Amino acid sequence: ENKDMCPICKTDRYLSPDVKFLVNPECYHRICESCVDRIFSLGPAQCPYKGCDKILRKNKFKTQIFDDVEVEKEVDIRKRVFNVFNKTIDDFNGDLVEYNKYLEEVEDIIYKLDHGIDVAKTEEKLRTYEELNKQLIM
Amino acid sequence: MKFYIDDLPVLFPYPKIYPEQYNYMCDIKKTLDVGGNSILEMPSGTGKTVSLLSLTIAYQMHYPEHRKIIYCSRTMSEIEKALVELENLMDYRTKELGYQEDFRGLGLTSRKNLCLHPEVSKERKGTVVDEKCRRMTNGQAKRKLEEDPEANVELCEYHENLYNIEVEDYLPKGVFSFEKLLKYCEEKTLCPYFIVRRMISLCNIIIYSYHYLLDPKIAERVSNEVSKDSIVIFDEAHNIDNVCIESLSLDLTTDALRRATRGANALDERISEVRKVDSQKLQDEYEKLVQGLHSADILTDQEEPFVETPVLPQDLLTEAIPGNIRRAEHFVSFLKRLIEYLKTRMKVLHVISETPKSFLQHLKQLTFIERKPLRFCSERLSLLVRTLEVTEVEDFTALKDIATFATLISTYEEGFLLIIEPYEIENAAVPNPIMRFTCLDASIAIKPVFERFSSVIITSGTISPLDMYPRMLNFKTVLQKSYAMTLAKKSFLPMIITKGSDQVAISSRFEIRNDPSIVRNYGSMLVEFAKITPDGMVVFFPSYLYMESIVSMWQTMGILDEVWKHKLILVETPDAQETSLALETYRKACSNGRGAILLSVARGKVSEGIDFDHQYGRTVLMIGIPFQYTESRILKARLEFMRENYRIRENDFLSFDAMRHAAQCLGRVLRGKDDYGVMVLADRRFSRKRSQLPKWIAQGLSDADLNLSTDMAISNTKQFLRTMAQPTDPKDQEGVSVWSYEDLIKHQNSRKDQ
Ligand code: SF4
Ligand SMILES: [Zn+2]
Repeated sequence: ENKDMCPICKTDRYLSPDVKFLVNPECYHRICESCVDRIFSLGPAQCPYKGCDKILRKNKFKTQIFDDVEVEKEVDIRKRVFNVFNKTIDDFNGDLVEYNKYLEEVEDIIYKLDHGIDVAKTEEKLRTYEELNKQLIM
Repeated sequence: MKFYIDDLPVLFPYPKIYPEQYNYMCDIKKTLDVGGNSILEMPSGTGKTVSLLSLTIAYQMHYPEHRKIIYCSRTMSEIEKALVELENLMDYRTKELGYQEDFRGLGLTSRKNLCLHPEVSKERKGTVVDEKCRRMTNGQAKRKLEEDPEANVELCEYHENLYNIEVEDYLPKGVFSFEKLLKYCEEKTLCPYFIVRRMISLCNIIIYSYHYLLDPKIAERVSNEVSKDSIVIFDEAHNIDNVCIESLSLDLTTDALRRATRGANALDERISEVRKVDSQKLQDEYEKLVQGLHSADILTDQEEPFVETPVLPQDLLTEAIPGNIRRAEHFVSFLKRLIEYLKTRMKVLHVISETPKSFLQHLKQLTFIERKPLRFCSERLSLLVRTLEVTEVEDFTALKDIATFATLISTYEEGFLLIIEPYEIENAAVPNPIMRFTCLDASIAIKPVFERFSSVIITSGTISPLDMYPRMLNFKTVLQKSYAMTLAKKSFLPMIITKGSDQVAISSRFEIRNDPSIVRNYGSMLVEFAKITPDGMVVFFPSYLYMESIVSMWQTMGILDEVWKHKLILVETPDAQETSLALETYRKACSNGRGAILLSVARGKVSEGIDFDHQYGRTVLMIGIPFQYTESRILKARLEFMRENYRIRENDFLSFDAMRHAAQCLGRVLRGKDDYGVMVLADRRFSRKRSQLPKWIAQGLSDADLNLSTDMAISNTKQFLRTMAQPTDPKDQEGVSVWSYEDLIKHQNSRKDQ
């Protein structure tokens, strides 16, 4: 933000923040167009975000600008939960309490995924999402 | 005096009376007979409080039904004025009759001025002083004190000696004025805060600021025992419609959004750290959420409540489980999802007034969070925080506003408005967006108080016309009548200086800036008063920024030394502490031989609560028309709402509202009929609004006083002062306007029974 925006244009809050300081879905850090365009043009290269080593992938990025990437990732985890539970049976019978209980489980899957303090259900949530995907695919 | 209104003794504390008072007395009992609203205009020059209290106090002591009486004033400063006035009348009522009171009547200002603990009293911020004693004397802190012997938790000990002696009875028999209360409570090392807190169900009359009636976050402890069958009294309530909308107003700043993230992230740490230690209670509280809203201990809280009820007092409340939000980690997650969405909605490049629905739906489109559970933020936060038993609030101060806001907007729609400025125009071209939000109809909060009671009293010396407010607050009164000042002498010269010495139509509407053609004319116009006027002279700018604008160049002008060469000059200061010191010294200088001259803003706080007697109020100045559209169309937004909701346009309301605020200041020049003072005004448009004035003020305004020049006006006021300075004591025609002691009111009014 104020001083964490780019390995090149770090103080980009007042440096005409017009270039997309986008976030690679597998890097989770602010990378300016001066930096990211140097990277994905040749392919999956890592960026020097204060000496970072996470790979900036190919032309598959997403828009995250100024939306609290960490919370946005938690929102994305919630969105991933929202995507995993896009076709989840919550009100298939109309029961609100069951939907209320079902909503808690999906949020817990996001909560397990988006927390990372002692994330072990997070891997299970992916398996549960895979189980949900197994339910979704079948 | 002791006369009758055909039904009740009237133990009037003063030997003298006034013709308005009996007419005032005639209607109050008549209204008291038929519990209604009965908006009435009583001139501020007369002390309506005496006519107010005397008939009401007798009414409770004569009619044995209305054992509880409620008066809501604008300021606690008025309360102490009422507190002593009742005390004097209560002494007089005993004085005329002996001892027939057995009465309980006290004021209500705040914990800040009633927390008698010196350390908590030493703290400056009202939030902290409330929070500190709340924490210092807390339902859980005392457990940390009593259950675990430790110095970690201290106590006010005023709340303790409250529980020792005070929570068995009341203060012995006094109708304690704030000075008398504080003097008594300190000697008893008692807490007048917790005293009135428990004395809610005990005071036979209660006096407090409108907010304790209006502000639901403090109008929540309402006990129907003292409320239902009671009477509500209002004076100078004209400048309260704004307060009502202000009470539902809410300004936001992205710094506070970061402060919200500061608190909200700290919540994640707070919930996690206790979760490792004791999440079983949190799990238990989840069951406490599973059974319902946990009203068992979210309301039954002696000193526990962290988040109050910012929304109207629990009227629009659901109590079921919040679905998935039951989990605190989930609860914060949507909140964290929200604040950034709020930030994403705060970062708007321009000003947007977003509808409560479309914005909510837009949120749903962005973050699929439901409206009904969103109201639960206030209850959940108050519930969760105490379970977290947090030791601080400053990081969480931003959060309760969200718990306020998120509940509010989720509860409110099509009567409120969310508007997101990208900056402030006064400091534009810089990023400071505000997600401003407020209500639109003041009667929305007035409707429950409309609903709860029938006997309600509203009065003002300023209200004009008495018909906008029934239109504004959408209600029916009984008597819509204005009282005129029965004065056989002028005692005030209303002067409309449309034309200056230059005979220039002079105005404040032209700009919020300076033009010496108008300004230096004003400066030249002003100085001549300083020489002729005695100690006591105030100005009222339309805007504080406008106030400062004219100050510096007049300081640059040579106009400044001469008034100092004539009298003393005291300024309006952003901190009331220096302003108060100025005010008392100004009055001290007004009391002193060296003359004192003041300068304020028509919208300033001095016009809200501070009255000035003959010496203290001598020459009031209205610096142009007090106008408010220096600010944005948020005025227009509500006005456009007003225009569509009510068939009242801007200027008609503006002239009504501006002259209301104009007359709001002017009521402070007078103390009694002995008081006097010329009322000068300087604006071109002032001539047009002769109709908008209150009756007695309009009656006191002759048509020859319109668009006058200052020079001719100087001659006009010149003779006025000497005549008023002359001891005009006919002692025979006074009784016409005095209705001589206990006789003419008895004689004349009984003669006038036809
Ligand atoms: S215990 Fe009483 S005196 Fe002490 S801080 Fe609380 S309200 Fe104030
Ligand atoms: Zn860069």
